[PDB]
Amino acid sequence: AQYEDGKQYTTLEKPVAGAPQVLEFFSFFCPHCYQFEEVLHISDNVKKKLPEGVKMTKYHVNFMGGDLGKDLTQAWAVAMALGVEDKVTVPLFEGVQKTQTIRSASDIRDVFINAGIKGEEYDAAWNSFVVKSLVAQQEKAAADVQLRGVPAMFVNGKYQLNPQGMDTSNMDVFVQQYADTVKYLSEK
Repeated sequence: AQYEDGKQYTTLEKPVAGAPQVLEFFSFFCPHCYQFEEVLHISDNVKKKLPEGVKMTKYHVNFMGGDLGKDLTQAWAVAMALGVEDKVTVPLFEGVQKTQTIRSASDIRDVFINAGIKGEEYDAAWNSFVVKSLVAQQEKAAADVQLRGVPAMFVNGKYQLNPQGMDTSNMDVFVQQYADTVKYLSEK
């Protein structure tokens, strides 16, 4: 076939019921994730080709960057609750991997403040139980799927994108292939 298990994707032998339709995992410490967001815009090109009525979900993970990594998962929870993902993703990535100016929860906070979220609103979000549950969800979803690496995308709790098995000579061709694979898996 043109799409083969073990080539553009792999199948979870332990499928996950009730999982989000399109589920992405990343870390602000993850260098391919940086690429995936800033250079490739994977998520947006996937969305562009997905059917609609398709919910797209993106989660942060704890297993990179120790204490800061966990701080970042709580911050991403804050971002999700406030709906401010698109004003913080880039400065978080650049603060972690480019400029090296994020070293504490307080520096993460600065990114939000500078993006215009109010101190009060941020701290209230940070400490809220809605955010707690939202951290729980991120962790549960990673636990549910054997997650040991990022970036990672899962479709319907059944299929895992396998980017190693796609051509990388051309970034645009890589993205199209990636996104078309998601669409294919989606319709399976």
